[PDB]
Amino acid sequence: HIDLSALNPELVQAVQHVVIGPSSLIVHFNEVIGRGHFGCVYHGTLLDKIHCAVKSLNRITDIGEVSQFLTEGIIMKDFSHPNVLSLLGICLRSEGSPLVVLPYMKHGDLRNFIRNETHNPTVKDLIGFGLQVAKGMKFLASKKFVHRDLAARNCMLDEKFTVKVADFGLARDMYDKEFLPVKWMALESLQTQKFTTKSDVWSFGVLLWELMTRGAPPYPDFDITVYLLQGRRLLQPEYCPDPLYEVMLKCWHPKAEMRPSFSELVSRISAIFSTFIGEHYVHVNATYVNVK
Ligand SMILES: Cn1cc(-c2ccc3ncc(Cc4ccc5ncccc5c4)n3n2)cn1
Ligand SMILES: [Cl-]
Repeated sequence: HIDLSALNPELVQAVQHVVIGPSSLIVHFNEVIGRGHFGCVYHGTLLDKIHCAVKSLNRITDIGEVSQFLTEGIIMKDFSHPNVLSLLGICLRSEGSPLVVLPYMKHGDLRNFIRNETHNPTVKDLIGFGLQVAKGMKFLASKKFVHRDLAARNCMLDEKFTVKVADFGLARDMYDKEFLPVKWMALESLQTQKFTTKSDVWSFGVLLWELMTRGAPPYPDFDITVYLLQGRRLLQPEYCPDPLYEVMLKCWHPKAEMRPSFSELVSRISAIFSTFIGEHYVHVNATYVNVK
């Protein structure tokens, strides 16, 4: 129960491009499509008929938090890019938690998509997914935004097989109940708890490994820092081309400043991608099946 009459009119006029009126939105509360600690995600219907994903944000319980929440909406909507999950808007209710309106992702998270045995990806498709992720991250890094939780489970896939870097802003949550994401963290971040775009480049190398293994868990077989400092990295996936594994190794350079930028990753990966024609099918590794 948020006292909405208290909201500042001048601020209301400023948040207008992010505000979705309650009469324009239908939330199917009986249809759970996502679950996180900060709220459930439901099938939604937005008018002027558009399919959407609606998150009920449990953190916002008072009018004093609404102004800041609406500003997080402005910042998040300005992160508009073909390869980044784009906020459609926010729905402020007089009864119940505020609603975060996101585009519906037909194929869900990228990790479950690649893991699904009814899908037949080629080396080109998987590299294409990595390239799209690199493109969304190039945009985010250009805005000085540090993801800190880049992984295949945190990227989404739409009806056109377009990858959207997600899990940020108002949509930030732990959507994988099995889970901090140490196996995706750079050596310096595990040690100093500090994150940068260079540490997102390390996570991206791990995401490339997830793509090539079709969603295998990284490091299957517990202190990751000590494991890495023995002089170890993830093995080359069976279907991973040599130049892409060389790119992975560059992403995991011990010196953060020596890691490629996301601009260099888009460039290098676009070249590798271009050499493929979609004739090499990527299969699941027998030693990775059911490992969780
Ligand atoms: C295993 N797993 C991962 C997620 C995930 C990851 C990142 C992210 N950023 C915003 C959202 C919420 C969302 C957005 C669109 C959806 N479309 C269709 C279906 C669910 C949707 C959920 N997520 N969800 C959910 N389950
Ligand atoms: Cl191919």
